[PDB]
Amino acid sequence: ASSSHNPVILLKRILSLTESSPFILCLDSIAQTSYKLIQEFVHQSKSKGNEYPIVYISFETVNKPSYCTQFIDATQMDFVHLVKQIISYLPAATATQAKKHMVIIDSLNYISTEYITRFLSEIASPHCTMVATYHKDIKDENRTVIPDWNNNYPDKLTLLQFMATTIVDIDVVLTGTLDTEEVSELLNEFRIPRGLNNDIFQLRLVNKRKSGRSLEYDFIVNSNTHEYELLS
Amino acid sequence: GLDSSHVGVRPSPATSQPTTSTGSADLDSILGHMGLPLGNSVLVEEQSTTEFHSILGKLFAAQGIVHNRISDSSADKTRNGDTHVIVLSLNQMFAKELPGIYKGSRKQMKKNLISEEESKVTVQNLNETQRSTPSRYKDLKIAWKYKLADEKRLGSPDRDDIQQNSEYKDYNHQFDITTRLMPAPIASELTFIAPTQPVSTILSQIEQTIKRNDKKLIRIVIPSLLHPAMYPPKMFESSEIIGLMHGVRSLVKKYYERVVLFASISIDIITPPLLVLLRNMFDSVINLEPFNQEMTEFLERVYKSQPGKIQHGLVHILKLPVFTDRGEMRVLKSEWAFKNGRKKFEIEQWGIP
Amino acid sequence: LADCKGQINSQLRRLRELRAKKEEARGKKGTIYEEE
Repeated sequence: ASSSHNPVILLKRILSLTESSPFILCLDSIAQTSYKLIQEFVHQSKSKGNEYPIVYISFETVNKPSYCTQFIDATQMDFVHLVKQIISYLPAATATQAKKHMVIIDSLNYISTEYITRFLSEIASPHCTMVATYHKDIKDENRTVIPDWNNNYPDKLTLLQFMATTIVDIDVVLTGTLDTEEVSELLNEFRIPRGLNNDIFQLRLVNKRKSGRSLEYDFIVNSNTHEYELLS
Repeated sequence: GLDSSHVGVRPSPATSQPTTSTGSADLDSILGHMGLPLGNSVLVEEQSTTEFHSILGKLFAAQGIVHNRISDSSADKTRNGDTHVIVLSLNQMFAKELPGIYKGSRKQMKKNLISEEESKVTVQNLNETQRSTPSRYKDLKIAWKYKLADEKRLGSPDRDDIQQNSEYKDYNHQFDITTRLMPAPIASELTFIAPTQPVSTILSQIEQTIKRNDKKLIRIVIPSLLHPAMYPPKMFESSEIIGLMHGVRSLVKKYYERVVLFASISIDIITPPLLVLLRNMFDSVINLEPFNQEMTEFLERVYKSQPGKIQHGLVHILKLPVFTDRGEMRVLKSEWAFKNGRKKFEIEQWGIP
Repeated sequence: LADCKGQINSQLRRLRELRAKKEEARGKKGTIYEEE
């Protein structure tokens, strides 16, 4: 209706946290890593002025992010601790009228599926905004789960696509002399040719609304001047 | 067992046996019995992330509450309509959100021509006297001869008298959006069951819950079943759910006169093996296919300039009560369009616009 | 005259100013949901 009459406006409202979003998911791969979108968050969500604690919970990253204000290393904590030493920095589910902070998770591939939903249950509050990336080229570990004929439950990808209220997919725009077929091939046998991992990339946006069907569009995003162009 | 002259001891055009109404006229008509004969179970389904299933799964309980909230003197007797409603879910917040009995004007019957503000009263911010929001035909009542693809006499002439023939039709109540069936009930009408607790406890608890009533109807409604938002991984084993469903089937087939079963879930994220292993357990399967952004263009192209003719999807039927087990094929997929706007959940015969 | 007075009063009382102006070409601003 009379709100967000242009897709670019909707994207900028999402990026700058003008409209609250309890959960947002971003998909990437090896062909294009996903640390530019954190730069997009930092730059766009500062025009409205969100200097609020940008916690960066990390599982694998070696370096300390400058653009963030916090740094947590989770290579020694368990699940219950990991929830517990985050509610302090974040506006935990108390003080029913309070502000909101920023949460950046470096990786989702190192967490067992068995607790996934609970990691979104003990923390989900109208004060927090979870942001995390999903690498699609790593197939998880499934010997422990023993997927026999009597031990079954859905896979991680479907749960991630279900409990999400906004989904963004990242892709690298093809520029030179590489097409999708041979690119995927060479990645399969790991030759990694020139023409990969640039700042100019492309996005697919799926935005879900209550009591209705979601909207799906496409975008071309530059990581140099922070300007956007909707799919023609 | 249940004594005679209950609200839904209506006969059936095939077996002349008790058949409680689902509440929606098109749900009673498409099903094929003006409802379902007692002892059977139905599976309405939604294959996408849409949540129309959350609507019906309320009124089916609320209508029962209606028959448990009119215990005055009937024509001569005091009618029995008590129906102990059970929900196998931990969400007690659902209880206080049911649509209520519908009254007031439903359509427009202007003596003069329908027109704008200057014709009759005022600016339309204060609405006109009789009816607003043009919607010519609004479904009102129930009938015993409303089945789609059945004989004639599809209309009940808004009869306003109570009799033995009123057991068939002209008693069942309509509901709408803003209507509220208040106040909230007590343990006399609604019983909540926590699903996360082990099935060994759940089965005995539901046993004791049903058995404590001796000659009263029991209705079982599960809004959502086996979803990651409220269920643990341990319950997703292929053993627990199937055994619990088998026990439910055993008990409903035991009490083919006082209990029913109605559950509905979303299957966009369900493994087909378990889905079709459990789809054989009960005796009615119905699917729903909501429309998507590629076709709403043609939806508003063909339903252009219509405030209440807009649809929302298509309907599949894959299983129905006992009279399909005699060797007749009755599966029908994507032929009837269902609409749930702000009025009159309706089914209309047409495929793609 | 009574109708005119009632019409004027009703028209001037229902001025709620439309405090949802996209927040807070075809329409040239995108402001017609029950406006105009």
